[PDB]
Amino acid sequence: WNSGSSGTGSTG
Amino acid sequence: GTNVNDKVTASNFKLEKTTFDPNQSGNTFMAANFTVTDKVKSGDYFTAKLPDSLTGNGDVDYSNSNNTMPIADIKSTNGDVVAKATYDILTKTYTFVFTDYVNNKENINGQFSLPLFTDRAKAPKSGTYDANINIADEMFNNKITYNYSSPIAGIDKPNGANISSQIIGVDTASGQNTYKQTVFVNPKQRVLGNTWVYIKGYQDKIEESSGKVSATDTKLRIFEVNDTSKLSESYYADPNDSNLKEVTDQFKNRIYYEHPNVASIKFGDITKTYVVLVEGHYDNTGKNLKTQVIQENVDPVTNRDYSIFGWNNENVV
Repeated sequence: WNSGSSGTGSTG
Repeated sequence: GTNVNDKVTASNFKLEKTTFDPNQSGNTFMAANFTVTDKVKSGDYFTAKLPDSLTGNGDVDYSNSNNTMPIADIKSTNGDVVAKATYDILTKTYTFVFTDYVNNKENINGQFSLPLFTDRAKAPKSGTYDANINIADEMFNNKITYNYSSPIAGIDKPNGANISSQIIGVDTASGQNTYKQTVFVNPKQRVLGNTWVYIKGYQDKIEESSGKVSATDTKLRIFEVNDTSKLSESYYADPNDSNLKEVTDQFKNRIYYEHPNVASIKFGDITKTYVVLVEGHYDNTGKNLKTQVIQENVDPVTNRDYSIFGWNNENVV
């Protein structure tokens, strides 16, 4: 129920 | 105004970081000085053009803002604004439009600093790519290495639950509050029985996520994967890819919204890897968008050896 992955982007 | 790349020269170009993991929020920055070598007028512009391997927006989606990303004003060395900036998603090009600032001056110097991210579609596998950047019609060459955390994850058993996902698009600008998320179901391609997949708009606590999963907030498309070795590590997945066979219609009655903020999908007995493309929404609380996908199943032969696996995602809203 709990390994992980994250994203990243820009808001300018 | 006129394109004045031939009158703008960029110098001491820097990439902050040339190796990173876009599946753990890895990203980089480019920085540069520039000087205008001839008289330019208000409304004239120069550009920066990114290569295949990079994007200026990353996991922030601007498709609901004319596919144009707003960029912070470009400053002169003296602190005043020298140019307005925008980034075009289709052409992967920044356009810097000089303001009235330039009308009364010579020897114009400025500088900019800009975050850079992978292009999950064009750099879909872990490895090293060219990352040559064109600023004002000049090349600044680089290599970039992406070590994507592998989407292939689960219980370390031949019959174990296994699944992962990644949020690859969050609309933070338009007010519509949409998001795109790729879920790989059974990326190990094991033989599984009575398989259930849950897509949650939260993790542990429902009130700590802006996620909003429901029959009206969420659209799902489900694909049977043919050749699993062609799947991305970036989590990019083109629904029109011929390596995918859409089976959404066959799932019209295998998808249930029985619990708050959860989509439940009845996969059943499976022997294939599936791609679930999610189009979601998030609320206006300002909370992070946290999600969790869960797969549970049994051994298809004995209906015993039950296992469950879960995967967290988190992007800021």
